[PDB]
This record gives sequence, C-alpha cells and structure tokens, in this order.
Amino acid sequence: ATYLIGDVHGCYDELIALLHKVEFTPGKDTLWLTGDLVARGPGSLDVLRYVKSLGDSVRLVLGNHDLHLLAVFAGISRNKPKDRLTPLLEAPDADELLNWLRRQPLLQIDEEKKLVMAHAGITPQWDLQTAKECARDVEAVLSSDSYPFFLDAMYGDMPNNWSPELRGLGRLRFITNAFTRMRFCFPNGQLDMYSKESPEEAPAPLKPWFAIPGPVAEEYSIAFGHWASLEGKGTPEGIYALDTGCCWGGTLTCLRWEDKQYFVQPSNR
Ligand SMILES: Nc1nc(=O)c2ncn([C@@H]3O[C@H](COP(=O)(O)OP(=O)(O)OP(=O)(O)OP(=O)(O)O)[C@@H](O)[C@H]3O)c2[nH]1
Ligand SMILES: [Mn+2]
Ligand SMILES: [Mn+2]
Repeated sequence: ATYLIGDVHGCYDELIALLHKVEFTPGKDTLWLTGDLVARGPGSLDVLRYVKSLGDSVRLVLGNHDLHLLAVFAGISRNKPKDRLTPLLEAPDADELLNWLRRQPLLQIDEEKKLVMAHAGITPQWDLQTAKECARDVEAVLSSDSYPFFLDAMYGDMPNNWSPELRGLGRLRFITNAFTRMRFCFPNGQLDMYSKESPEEAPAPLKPWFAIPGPVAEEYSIAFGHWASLEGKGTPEGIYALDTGCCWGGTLTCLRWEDKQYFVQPSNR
C-alpha cells in the first residue's frame, strides 16, 4: 500500500503511532513524506534516523525547515532554540544523517499513480518538464560538495515570477521558494512571500496557488504539506493538503492512496 504523511516536524511519537495504526510494513508498503521532517517538535533526531533507515520504502521531498537545518549544520545560519535541533546537531551520526538529507529530492513523480509531490506544491507557472528541470538543478547543487554556498544564496524573496530566461542566483532562489515556501499566488501566478493565513482570511487578489489552473494540476494529482493554516481543507479535487499542524497541537494526517482513506493521529502536545 501507499501512504502519504504531512509535515512531521520532529513529532516522532505521533509518526510511529500513525504508521502502527495502518500497520506500515516496509517491503510491502511505501511511505511518501511531504518534508519538514525536523524542527519545533522534540524528536528531529529520531525522525531523521528512522526515515533514512527506510531506504527505497520512503519517497521524501525537502521542505523549508529541512533546508534551514542544513544551513545551520553548515554554519550558514544561526540555530534558533525554539527549533529544538541541538540533539540532532550534536549527535555522533549528525554528519551521516545530514549528508543523506541533502541528497533527497525536492519533487517526487509516480506516473502509474498519476501523482506528484513537493513540499509547497507546484506553481501554476510550471509545466511538468520545467518542474522536473528545476528540481534537478537545485538537487544538483544541494548534493554537491559546495552546498553551503547555495544554502547561503537561497535566502531571499525575489524574483517571484518564473521565466525560462531566469539565470543564476535569482533562478535558484525562485525555484526554492516555489517548491518550499509557496502559498498564495497573484492572478498571473506570481508568488507572494508574506501571507501565511487561510485562503478565507487572505486579502484580494491573492488566491491559493492550487486555485489557479496549471498544466501539472490539470493532468496529475498533487500532494503537498507546508501550509498548516490551510488545515488540510478547502482544496479542489485532485489536490491533497496533508499538513494538519501536528507540531502545533493539531494532528498528523496519513492518506492511503489506493482508497483515498484518511488516518489521523492527535498531537501529544
Ligand atoms: N492562522 C493560522 N491558523 C492555523 O491553524 C495555524 N497553524 C499554524 N499557524 C501559524 O502559521 C505559521 C506558519 O507555519 P506553518 O504553516 O507550519 O509553515 P512552516 O513551513 O512550518 O513555516 P513558515 O515560516 O510559515 O513557512 P514559509 O516561511 O516557507 O512560508 C506559524 O508561525 C504558525 O504559528 C496558523 N495560523
Ligand atoms: Mn512545516
Ligand atoms: Mn514548510
């Protein structure tokens, strides 16, 4: 069976309880994870160890908090105490875990399931080939010996409009923001980098990225996490918002793909 789980954010106990509820069995089942495995919750180290141990039985995409952890690890950014990353950073296998994590994709595609996953979703300005190429570019820099330079360069909110003519730092920054930070779009699909509220509370003319018709969403289902204030609600058919805010005292949500059946684990906080 195929299980998809939203942002874990170090909530290892809830993740294990949820997978035990569905009797997740590596070798018979596959787990998709929307990213943001780490930070806020207490168990980022245990989560990383477990997900890495799954190997071919897990299909991950990186989120903004995974990238921030990599920035902290590489001395690019400062550790925030509230992220609760110090046990992971000081672990004896920290190097092994983080060198694995930085080699993971930003985008997962399964053609037989007609299913696409990325942390924040797929911007309506991309078709499938463009999204594939952008994922490959950013993954290439993240898995290279020089990834700290990219991590340093990724921070920023512009440009917010895709063009195939984008080059260098702006192209890479846009790719990263589209895959890991996107929530609202302008009518022309350009990214807004400030609003984090629910679609109902957003000011005009901002609308969810999935409310703008795009070539990928027209042909594929799209699963994503990231947008906790969405609360997994209000999406059109074929759009699956899996982040229900476990680390925030909400819930950890698991979707079984074969029957679109939902399983929910309450936050322990
Ligand atoms: N209105 C509202 N309703 C809710 O139900 C709810 N649940 C959480 N939040 C807030 O939403 C903010 C964004 O957190 P997030 O939605 O979990 O997304 P993250 O990727 O974890 O960080 P991120 O920093 O936000 O992500 P990017 O910077 O990459 O966009 C947090 O500061 C929470 O306090 C809520 N707010
Ligand atoms: Mn998150
Ligand atoms: Mn996120």
